[PDB]
Amino acid sequence: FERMENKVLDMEATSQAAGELAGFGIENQFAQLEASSGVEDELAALKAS
Amino acid sequence: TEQRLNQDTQEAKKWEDRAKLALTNGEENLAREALARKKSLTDTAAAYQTQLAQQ
Repeated sequence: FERMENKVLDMEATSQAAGELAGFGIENQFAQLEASSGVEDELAALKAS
Repeated sequence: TEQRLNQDTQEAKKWEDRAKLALTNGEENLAREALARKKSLTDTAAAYQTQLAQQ
């Protein structure tokens, strides 16, 4: 069980590995802020129609 | 060389727009990063202007 717990920490480490790799995108992320606000603005106009 | 000058000068305008976006989003650290890209493009544009003057 103790050696298997160390193997469970490989899954935890793999989850953080994907999070650190996703962190490379933070400079580009500003495009997602403008895209998301834009779709809510036209969706609000569509809901108001 | 005049085409490269237009490519690097329009790339500098693109980075200036990314800097403006970073400042409205409050990410001043990304604004400085964009300004660093802009500076190397304007400094090489002056080198291409000098090359074009010789040509």
